[PDB]
Amino acid sequence: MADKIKDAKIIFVVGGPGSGKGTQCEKIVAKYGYTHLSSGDLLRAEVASGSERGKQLQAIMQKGELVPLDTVLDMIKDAMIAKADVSKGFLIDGYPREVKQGEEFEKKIGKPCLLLYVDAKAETMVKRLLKRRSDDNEETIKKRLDLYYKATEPVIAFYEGRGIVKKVDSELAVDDVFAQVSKAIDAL
Ligand SMILES: Nc1ncnc2c1ncn2[C@@H]1O[C@H](COP(=O)(O)OP(=O)(O)OP(=O)(O)OP(=O)(O)OP(=O)(O)OC[C@H]2O[C@@H](n3cnc4c(N)ncnc43)[C@H](O)[C@@H]2O)[C@@H](O)[C@H]1O
Repeated sequence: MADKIKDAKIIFVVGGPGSGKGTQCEKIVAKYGYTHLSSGDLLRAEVASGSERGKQLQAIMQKGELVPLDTVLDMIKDAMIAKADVSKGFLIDGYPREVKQGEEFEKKIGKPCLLLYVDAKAETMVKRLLKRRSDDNEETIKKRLDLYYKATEPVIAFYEGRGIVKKVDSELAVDDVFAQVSKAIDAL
C-alpha cells in the first residue's frame, strides 16, 4: 500500500477558510472518483468519536488554530493506507497548511502531482462563512485568516516553485470555478 500510494496521483487542495475547497472537492469526487481526504473532516471525525484525543482537537480547532503536524499527517497517512487498494488517486483537502507539512508528507507518503490553489479574497471568505461546527465566530474566523495568510500562503509559493500549482478563481460561480479545476485535472 505504501508503494501503491507513492505511485498514485496525489492532488493537494489549498485555500483560505470558506474559499470553496470542500465545494470543489465534492465536484472532483463526483466527476473523477478521487479518494477525498479532508484534514478538517478527519479531525472532526476524531472529535465526534468522543475519544480523549478528540476533546483535545476540539479545543484547538474551536480557537481557530493549527493542530500539531504529526497528528494531522498520521491521520491522513492511515486514511490513505486504508484506501490504497481501491483508490484511483487521492485528493488531499486542507493539508498541507505549512511548508513543513508539505515536506513531511513528501518524506512519509509521496509527492503531489498537482496543487489546486482555490483562490478567493478575504472579504469573500468572510461573507461565505457568515452565510453558512464551532469555529464560526468573528474572532476565530480572523485567527483562521491570519494563519492562512501567514502560514499557508508560503505553501503556494513552495509548490509554484515546484511547478505544480494551478490557480482556480473561486470568485467565479461554482461551476465556472470547477471548469478551471477540470482543465487542470484533464491535463494530468
Ligand atoms: N493541515 C491542517 N493542519 C493543522 N490543522 C488543521 C489542518 N486542517 C484543518 N485543521 C484544523 O481544522 C480546522 C478546520 O479546517 P478545514 O476544515 O480543513 O478548512 P476550512 O478552510 O476551515 O474549511 P471550510 O469548510 O470552512 O472552508 P472551505 O474552503 O471548504 O469552503 P466551503 O467549500 O465549505 O464553502 C464555504 C461556503 O461558501 C459556498 N461557496 C463555495 N464556493 C462558492 C462560490 N464559488 N460561490 C458562492 N459560494 C460558494 C459554499 O456553498 C459554502 O456555503 C482548521 O482551522 C484547523 O484548526
